Amino acid sequence: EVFNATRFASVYAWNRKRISNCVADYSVLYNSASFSTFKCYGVSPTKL
Amino acid sequence: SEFRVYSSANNCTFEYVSQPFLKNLREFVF
Ligand SMILES: *[C@@H]1O[C@H](CO)[C@@H](O)[C@H](O)[C@H]1NC(C)=O
Repeated sequence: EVFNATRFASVYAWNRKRISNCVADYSVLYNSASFSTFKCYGVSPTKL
Repeated sequence: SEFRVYSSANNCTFEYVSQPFLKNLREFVF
């Protein structure tokens, strides 16, 4: 519901969506080849 | 038959769903 949206907002008024009470599987999005760049700061993307 | 008191909720942070609670005596402890 976040990555697939009909229309994205302009950068002057960015959206701030709250995600809570759920299990976040980041392997599907990380393995997905559809992203052009995936830059993580702080911790490496595979231990999340 | 209509809704009340929980109007104009600026933003809400939690929702959970369970099966329903309620000659029958009903005791609860909070
Ligand atoms: C709603 O937004 C305010 C920002 O003014 C924030 O303080 C609050 O934690 C948010 N959530 C709820 C349930 O009010």
